[PDB]
Amino acid sequence: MTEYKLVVVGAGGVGKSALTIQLIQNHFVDEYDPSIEDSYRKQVVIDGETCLLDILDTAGQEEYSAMRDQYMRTGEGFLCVFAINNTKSFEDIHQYREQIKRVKDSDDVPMVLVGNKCDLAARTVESRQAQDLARSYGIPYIETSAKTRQGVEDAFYTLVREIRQH
Ligand SMILES: Nc1nc2c(ncn2[C@@H]2O[C@H](COP(=O)(O)OP(=O)(O)NP(=O)(O)O)[C@@H](O)[C@H]2O)c(=O)[nH]1
Ligand SMILES: O=[N+]([O-])c1ccc(NNC(=S)Nc2ccc(F)cc2)c([N+](=O)[O-])c1
Ligand SMILES: [Mg+2]
Repeated sequence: MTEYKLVVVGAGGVGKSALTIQLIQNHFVDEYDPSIEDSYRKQVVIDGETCLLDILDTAGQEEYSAMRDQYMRTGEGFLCVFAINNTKSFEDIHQYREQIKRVKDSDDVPMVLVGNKCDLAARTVESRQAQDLARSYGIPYIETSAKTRQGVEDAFYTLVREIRQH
């Protein structure tokens, strides 16, 4: 078993927290203990190798950059999740990556680009806009929904495959 520190990033209101709990308990965030590190570690078997999946969910808002620089250096990979319905979130995914490359000191880092909010009926950033961006970064692009719960784990599982290969 290996400790996999998956750094979940998005913007603050994309649904990263909701998508996280899904891979943990597979339930919609109804009751939790805030004012602390919303991280959850689960044991799974990926690539024929049982390992731990420590999912760290930082705070999208509030001042705490000092915490970020630490999470990037403590995490083995980063997950970029944004809501297609929110064109603003799509922008954060760009500046967010700039931080990973800096801390990691490399343009090619193990990460994944997931598109939360796929069940909604008001998509602003079509998958094409996200695909052209992810494909340009050399990372995979997956779509999930924290509400309907579609391919939620499929997105996370991608991270493990990224780190393993990178
Ligand atoms: N319809 C839909 N709603 C979502 C999805 N993901 C998150 N939401 C909801 O949209 C709202 C986002 O709230 P926001 O403050 O941005 O997230 P937060 O800071 O974690 N607070 P909360 O835990 O309530 O989300 C919440 O009700 C959240 O549960 C999604 O994929 N689809
Ligand atoms: O940059 N900071 O302000 C800062 C950095 C690190 C730490 N603690 N050290 C660590 S390893 N914290 C930590 C480490 C791993 C996690 F998943 C969550 C938190 C702390 N801290 O207050 O314990 C603060
Ligand atoms: Mg939440």
